[PDB]
Amino acid sequence: KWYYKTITFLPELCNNESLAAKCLRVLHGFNYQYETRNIGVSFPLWCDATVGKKISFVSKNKIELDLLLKQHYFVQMEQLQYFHISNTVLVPEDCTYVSFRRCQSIDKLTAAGLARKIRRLEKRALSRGEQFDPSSFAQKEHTAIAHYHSLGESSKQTNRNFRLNIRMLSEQPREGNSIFSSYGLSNSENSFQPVPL
Amino acid sequence: KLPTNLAYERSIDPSDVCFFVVWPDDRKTPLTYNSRTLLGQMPHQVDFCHVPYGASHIECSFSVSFSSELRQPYKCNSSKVKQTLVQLVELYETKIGWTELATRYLMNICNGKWLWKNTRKAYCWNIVLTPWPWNGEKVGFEDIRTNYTSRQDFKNNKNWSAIVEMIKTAFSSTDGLAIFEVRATLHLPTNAMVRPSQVFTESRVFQSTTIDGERSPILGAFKTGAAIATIDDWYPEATEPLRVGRFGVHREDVTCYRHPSTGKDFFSILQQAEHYIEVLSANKTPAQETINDMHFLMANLIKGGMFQH
Amino acid sequence: CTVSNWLAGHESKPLPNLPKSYRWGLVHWWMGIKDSEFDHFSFVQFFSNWPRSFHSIIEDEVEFNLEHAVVSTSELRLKDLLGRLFFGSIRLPERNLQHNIILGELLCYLENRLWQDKGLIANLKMNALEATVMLNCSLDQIASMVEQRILKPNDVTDYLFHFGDIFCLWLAEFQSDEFNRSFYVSRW
Amino acid sequence: MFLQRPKPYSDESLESFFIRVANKNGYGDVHRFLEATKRFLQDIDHNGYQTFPTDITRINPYSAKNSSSARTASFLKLAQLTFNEPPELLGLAINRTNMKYSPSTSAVVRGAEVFPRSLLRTHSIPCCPLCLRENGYASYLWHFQGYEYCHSHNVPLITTCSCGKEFDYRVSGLKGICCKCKEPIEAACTVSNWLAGHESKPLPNLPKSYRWGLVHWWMGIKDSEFDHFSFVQFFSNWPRSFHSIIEDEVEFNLEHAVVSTSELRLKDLLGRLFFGSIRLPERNLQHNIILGELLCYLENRLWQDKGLIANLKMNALEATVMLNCSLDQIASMVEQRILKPNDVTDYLFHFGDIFCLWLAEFQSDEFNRSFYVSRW
Repeated sequence: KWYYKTITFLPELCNNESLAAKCLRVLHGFNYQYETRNIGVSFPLWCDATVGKKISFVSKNKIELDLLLKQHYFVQMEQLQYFHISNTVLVPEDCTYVSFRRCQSIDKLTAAGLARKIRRLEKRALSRGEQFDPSSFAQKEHTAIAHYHSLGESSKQTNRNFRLNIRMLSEQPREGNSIFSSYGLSNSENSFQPVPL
Repeated sequence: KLPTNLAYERSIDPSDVCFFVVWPDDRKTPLTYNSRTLLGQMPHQVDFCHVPYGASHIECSFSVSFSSELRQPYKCNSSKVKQTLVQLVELYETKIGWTELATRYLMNICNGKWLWKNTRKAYCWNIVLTPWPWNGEKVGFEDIRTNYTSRQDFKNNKNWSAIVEMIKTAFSSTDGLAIFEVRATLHLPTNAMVRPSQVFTESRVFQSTTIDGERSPILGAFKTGAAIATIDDWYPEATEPLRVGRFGVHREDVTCYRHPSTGKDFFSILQQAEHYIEVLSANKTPAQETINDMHFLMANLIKGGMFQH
Repeated sequence: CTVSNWLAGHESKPLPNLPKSYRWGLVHWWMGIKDSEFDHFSFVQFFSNWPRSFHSIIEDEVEFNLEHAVVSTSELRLKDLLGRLFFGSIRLPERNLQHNIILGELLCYLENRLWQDKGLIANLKMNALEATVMLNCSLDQIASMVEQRILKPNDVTDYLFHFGDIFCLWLAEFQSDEFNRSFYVSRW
Repeated sequence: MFLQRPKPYSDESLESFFIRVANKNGYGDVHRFLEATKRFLQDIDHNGYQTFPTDITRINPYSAKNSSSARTASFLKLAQLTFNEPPELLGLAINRTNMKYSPSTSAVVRGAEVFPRSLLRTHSIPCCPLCLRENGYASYLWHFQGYEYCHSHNVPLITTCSCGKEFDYRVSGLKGICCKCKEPIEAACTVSNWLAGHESKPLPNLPKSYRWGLVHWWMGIKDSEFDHFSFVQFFSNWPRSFHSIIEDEVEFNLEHAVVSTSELRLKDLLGRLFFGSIRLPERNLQHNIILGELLCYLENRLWQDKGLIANLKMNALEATVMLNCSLDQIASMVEQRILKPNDVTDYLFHFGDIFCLWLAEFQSDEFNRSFYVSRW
């Protein structure tokens, strides 16, 4: 019983992931006021490349939206015609209920990943047994990884530079009143919410 | 000049390099890599090869052998050019001896030039030679970043005159031969990456061979011989060495030095060999465009290749 | 009246002097940046505390057009890092670095911060026409720079070069007796 | 790599600068210093470290032909990265330029100085023991032709070595000791004071570019030998000697006449006098007195002798040498008829039309008609 709007990206000269990622960065700029964890990001296009020309944030009850959409970011940006924040339209109920999860297995396939994992695996050999030689944890010598898209953000107070990943499952519309964790995805795992097209 | 048939065969011929990993339990195992297959939604490999956790060091191994195949062409259509070429090499080794080319190849073996971009981000590497025929224990070159820097610094070693003299006997004596086995120890940092060779495809798939069931990357057979022949520092207004081709090709910055307009390529120099046996039968030789062309010609017959029309 | 003895050559006044062959170019610069008439009070207040209160403006510009960059943090051509305060201050009309300190202080700033922040200011992907505005060149001169490989690429108006290479190459083969680094070793 | 800065001089080369840095850090030579700084340069991921040499005789950025950009980036890196406090390293650069003299000799910038390229010495260089023991440095002035010894003490050198070889200050170093004997080693004073700011000669104060343009122009055109009373003779009898020799040349070119009267060519009259004055290098007329004298001698005698100088047959060639333009700009200016055309190598104009066009349209910021009127 609530609705979506399309912040459209139309300068017709832009890369799409690198604008969408800093849109999500200033989404994480919101919701430090206190943990009002009620926003879904909902990338409405998803090809086998090119994270879409849109972004479609959701809110709950029409007024928290424009606390989110006045996020100190478009006020000095929208003097000219580059983006388009769509004006608060009640939802047409002909869409599809899809998912957006950060999956943390694109990130832990790298050789740095199992380096961290094996050095953790006898960081906590403190359930004292016989220590292994690490000469046998040879990596997955052939691997077929699926489709993914990567968004280049950084840590919230430290200079730690990760990225974050997005997939497009489809699953089970009706579930709860839709809280999440902090910046916008649906990998909460206490309530894994689909947020629609 | 330049008959229907003319071809030389190469003197230096190296082999594949092999990479192994040493553990603190005092053994060694081959190095393996992994692809990752990039799928779409509902193909190109990407290979990565990193040093495994908790290792000690990398050991690389190959073997090079110097021979005497430059003294006579493998093919020749006419008994007029072969006479010129055999006395060209004989007057070259009578007048201006084999020591410059021999030192300039043995430097590239002894410092790890054949570790192509694998000694960036590296603590110390140590090269050990086992020569043949030889009597004694092995010839060690230790910590080449902070102990071996220049041609004067190599000559202050115990086993250097013998190594350059057996290379000189190999290039000089007919039916002569020298054989070096090389292995080099690299102490790379923790989870450092490894750069082997890459297959020709028109991304980033490695060249590999099977060592007792495990696949391993190699870093080339033809690549590693293009690193012992980076000795070309005689082109006009020179600053930086080259692979000894015929047309002075610098690879990355596309352009070729020694274009045939300048006359400093192999064919314009080769077609003036009666001038070189003219000058080398005199009693003084200038080191600016006569010694620096005999060096190029003798470095370019050791490479080989067919010199036809 | 301070502008009135700024156009006559009265060398007893606290506003930092220049030769008056280029005060009209300074007037044209002040009318081009502010996009209005030639003001006097803000003109004197702008040059009141040299060099405190314009270097803040040039740095806030190069940070302002990077907080809202269109494409990304890389693959970005040099305007929307220095577009308006860079293209409108270089030729005023002759570039003798003894008089146009407006060019010179921003170019000293773009000399001493090339290799900060993992080389942000270095690899600005740019075209070949910029040399005819930067490197005192013509297009065939740049073609003789490209095919003889003093100036290595990566079409005339196509983006094929980087800023750090084209302006260090300025300190090798295009430096004149007018456009010269030697004036700026005692200012900063 | 942290280093220790030497004292910055305004009379300093770059080879002696690296000898200073090598010999206060503790290097026995500069070859190991150059090896160490090349190792530090590949230590910091520089994209041009391959061409940085190991020998000191061609450390300069004009010796290289292909990576002068990486050369000066290496000098920026050594200036900004490896000293405890950055000395005057970038100002002592010794480069090439865009600029060029007349007729066909290109120019080089050393700090602010603009020298030509051809008479730049590419051989061994002498020095003086007093400025090498008391001072310690080695000036850049020692390899400019026409300079022999120092500013104050004024001793004759040992230029060639004393057996038959040649002593050099960058082969054995700055210790002044040869390898055979193991001991340490008024117009002449006028050129050494000339190069000291002690200007005691009736040739007055002067900037650098036009100074070196005139000295190199005389030494390149006239092809004379080396003597100090010779170049005090050329420049202490103004305006007698140059006026006398141009009157002798104009009598020689008006007595010997191969071409006809209606087809008098300008180069056959003043080839050794008219060419090498205008682009030497730039458009200054304060102490560029050769353009003042030549333009005054042309200005007072336009239509003298029934109009001889103003009416000269021109093949429209030297105009593109002297109008500061190109041939396509010449075609675009002729097709809009800014001057009367009465092809490049074909005869189309005269000297008076090009002279009036220069007086009218193609004047630069300083190079004009009203800055040499009161100099006669």
